[PDB]
Amino acid sequence: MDVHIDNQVLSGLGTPLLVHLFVPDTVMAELCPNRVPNAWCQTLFSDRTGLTRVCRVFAARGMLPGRPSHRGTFTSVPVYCDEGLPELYNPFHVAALRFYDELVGELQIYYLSLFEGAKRALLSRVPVSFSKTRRAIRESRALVRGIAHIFSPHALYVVTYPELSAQGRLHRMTAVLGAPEREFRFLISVALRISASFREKLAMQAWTAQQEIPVVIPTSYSRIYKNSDLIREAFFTVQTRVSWESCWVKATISNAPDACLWIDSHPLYEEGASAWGKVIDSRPPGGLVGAASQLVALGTDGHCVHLATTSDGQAFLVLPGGFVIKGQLALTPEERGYILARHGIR
Amino acid sequence: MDLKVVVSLSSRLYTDEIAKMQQRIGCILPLASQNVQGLGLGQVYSLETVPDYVSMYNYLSDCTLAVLDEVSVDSLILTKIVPGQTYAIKNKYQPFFQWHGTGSLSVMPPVFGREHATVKLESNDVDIVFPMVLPTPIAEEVLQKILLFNVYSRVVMQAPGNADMLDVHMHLGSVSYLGHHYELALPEVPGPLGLALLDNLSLYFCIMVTLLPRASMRLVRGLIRHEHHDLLNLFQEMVPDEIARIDLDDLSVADDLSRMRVMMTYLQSLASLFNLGPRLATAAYSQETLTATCWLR
Amino acid sequence: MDLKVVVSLSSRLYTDEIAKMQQRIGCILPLAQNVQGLGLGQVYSLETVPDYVSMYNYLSDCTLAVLDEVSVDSLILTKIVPGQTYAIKNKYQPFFQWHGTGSLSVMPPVFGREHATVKLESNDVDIVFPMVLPTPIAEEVLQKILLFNVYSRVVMQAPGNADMLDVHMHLGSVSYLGHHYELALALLDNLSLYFCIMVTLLPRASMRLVRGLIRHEHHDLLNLFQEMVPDEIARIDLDDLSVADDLSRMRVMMTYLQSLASLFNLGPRLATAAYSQETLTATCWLR
Amino acid sequence: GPRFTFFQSSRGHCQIMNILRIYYSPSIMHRYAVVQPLHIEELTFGAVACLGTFSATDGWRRSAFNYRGSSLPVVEIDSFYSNVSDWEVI
Repeated sequence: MDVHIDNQVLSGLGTPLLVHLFVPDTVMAELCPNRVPNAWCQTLFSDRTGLTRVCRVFAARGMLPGRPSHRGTFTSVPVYCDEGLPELYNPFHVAALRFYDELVGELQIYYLSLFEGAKRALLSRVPVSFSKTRRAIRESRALVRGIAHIFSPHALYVVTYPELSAQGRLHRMTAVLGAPEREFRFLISVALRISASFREKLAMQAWTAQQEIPVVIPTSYSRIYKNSDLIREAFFTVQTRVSWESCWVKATISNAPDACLWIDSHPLYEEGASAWGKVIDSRPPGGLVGAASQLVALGTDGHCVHLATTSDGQAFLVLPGGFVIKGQLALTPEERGYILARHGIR
Repeated sequence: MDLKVVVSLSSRLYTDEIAKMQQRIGCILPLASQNVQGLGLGQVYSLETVPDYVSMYNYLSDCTLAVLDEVSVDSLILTKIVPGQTYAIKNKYQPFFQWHGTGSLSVMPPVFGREHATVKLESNDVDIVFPMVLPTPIAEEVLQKILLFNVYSRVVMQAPGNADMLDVHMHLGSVSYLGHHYELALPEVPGPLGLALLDNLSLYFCIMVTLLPRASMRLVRGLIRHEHHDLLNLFQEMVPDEIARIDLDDLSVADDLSRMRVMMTYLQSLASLFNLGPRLATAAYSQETLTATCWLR
Repeated sequence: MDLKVVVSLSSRLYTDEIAKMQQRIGCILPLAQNVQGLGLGQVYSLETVPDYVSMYNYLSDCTLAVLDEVSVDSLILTKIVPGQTYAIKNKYQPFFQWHGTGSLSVMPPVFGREHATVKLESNDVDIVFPMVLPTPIAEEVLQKILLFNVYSRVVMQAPGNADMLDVHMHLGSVSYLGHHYELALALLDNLSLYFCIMVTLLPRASMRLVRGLIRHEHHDLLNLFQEMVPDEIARIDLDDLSVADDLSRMRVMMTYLQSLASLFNLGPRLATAAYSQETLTATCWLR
Repeated sequence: GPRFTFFQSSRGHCQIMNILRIYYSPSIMHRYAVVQPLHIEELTFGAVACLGTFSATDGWRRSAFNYRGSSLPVVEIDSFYSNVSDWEVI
């Protein structure tokens, strides 16, 4: 319970009330491989979308709960959406975290899964952490309760405990949707406009390939890939469930820091949720010929479609087979600032 | 009192290296205690690890130093630094530092690039990098700048909106000098012992933050309320929340004595943590032959 | 080896110059020979203000010397090697103490400017000897003069907060090894200002450094025990400030903490072995 | 209650504080969890001076110190150069 009293006196500037929680290792293992993170709070609104300041959450892992039943990581969620009096709760209201060590993996949590279980679980001197002395005397089992998670179907333990007035006001609060409805529709909107840009670039040209990346191709390429076999190019737009892991936003976050290339690569047909948001590097002493080795290793991928984004506002789609279709990236810069505030600072 | 300490090699120092070794005569070299490896700084600063400037600073501060005086083939001689003796040192270092005021000279690892103070030894499988010699205040601001970068690279990387990583690389930037600005080498990861040094420094910082003298808060609040001093220019006529909220209480004579007493002992401990590496007090530096006569301070 | 240094005086001297070198033969002075720049006589010139940090960094810049003899024109004096031990007396205008103190200090005289400055009307060299005093005496008088000038400038800003009687009851009376001494009274003003900006920059710098080093060791005994102690009122207001102003604050903070750490270290650190009361002398070596 | 201990090391004169801080680290908070100071004192955990230097040529040779009751192991150090420094807080 070390992180509980570690960000309860630090996050009190940006947030009135702080919640203490657990994440099991089993539920967040598909967020990040090999438990590489060791956070950033950004609660987005359901009907009142906007943008909010980012709050920092101190989390430390590898340390168990008081229960021996499950052993997982520690976390905390700030609650600061409730304007003025926090007696109102916003229902169907997400809270999004950016847990990280070196930014990797994302977590989304409803306020309703949080708050329903929070009521369910119930000549100087040196300065003393009065919260630390008050935390130490509870030390019991029923402070922690297991609550199912609506995003990912697992039990997420919250630890609340009759500590002080700050949690004391918390369980007395009650009040009388569309928060994940927007982010899917937004990403599919920009994916539809990108596929329309590729449609008009294939239309103003002949229906042909320019083949930016060289790779050798067999004679049976029109057989083993059928005539107008755009099955992957059909279903590409359904396969992009994520955006903030995608390389599509990696160009927009890298405009201010200069310009490299980013790759969203997907399986020809359901071979696995492959890869999102990687780098093609010209900075290190691998150099431009080292980046060209990566790009020909990209074009030689015979079982994956590829999408390329540049940081300067251009988008490409590399077919398996070295073929490519040029395209444009440009969008209304309100959504640029929207994504830039969704990730971090403007 | 012996000084003439030879270091026996095991292979032929070829004439491509004899020229640049005779070019580096009168410089300073750290000792191990000889064997061909461990006599220099390449034993702790290799190409395989990050240049951390703390573990090599630990090797400079733990073991003693030596002047290079003669380089023969197949063997070279070294002259130690025992105290009470006046050693004459020439400024044979590629980032030049003019010793006008002739302050206390100070050893440093080559934080201004490995390439200027290295020597390529192809006789034996060893490379020797020379320590950097420069006066004390430039050395201390190099220490504070390299620890500030070693603590701030991680926290600029830790932000999700890292629109400015290059802000610190020019803000820290060069070293602060009037006649010329000299850029240095900046490592991304501070490494183990650099983080141990920042850990001990954080220990000391959070212990002394438990006792703040409240009396100077009233004086800086008054100087804000009075004319803006040029030393106050970092505040630009602003009272932050912390200094506004540590001054709700009164000012007495009781707390101040014990506060300033433990501040005396903890600032003497911090000077002992900043008396770091062997230093050389300098008297009668003759500029016309570029020799700074020094005894081991 | 003759460690003696010869200095030729410019003109001819007279009687109380001999009396005041007989007073000041035992006490010592720094170095740069040239009869103008012998010691602190280029800082105590009144056309500039006698400052403490310039004089202290000069005193740490130059070496030290024992005056030994003054004839009609010569100034026979020896300097300080770290090697061998020389003999030292008090011969000081505060006559404080030597009770076996194994650590010494050499500071410029904050008790009196004219108390250690000796003046000649024929020779304008206005030479002056910095006060040698033991280390607990040194730290006690530097605290009791720094907090005194802090309180003086605070009363000058607003007199309603601080008084003078309750601070003269305590901050004017150093007491060490049974002996109870008394002392009361620009240079301490600016020295206090450096401390004043260092102790007001220490909060933001301290929370920034403990927020950088707070979760390095992901479960440490020592790191958590240094995190449990400090102020809950302190660790809130950091993320509001821009980058460059923050790093300029930390840079000026680090420069003046290194300066004030080396300044709170007692500069020329002498060390005594055996003190004779009846001759008022002790043997000393440089440390 | 306090204790004296004597430390021999051929390492740096200025890099002796860090290693001994690391050495006393497993004891300090482990016995400092139970105590908390007041009227502020008790923050200084020990202090260390350098007695001086003996040569790296001669090592320290263990011997036996015996009173008339019994004996005790003792360490002999030859060729010392006692240069006593100041106490430095850990």
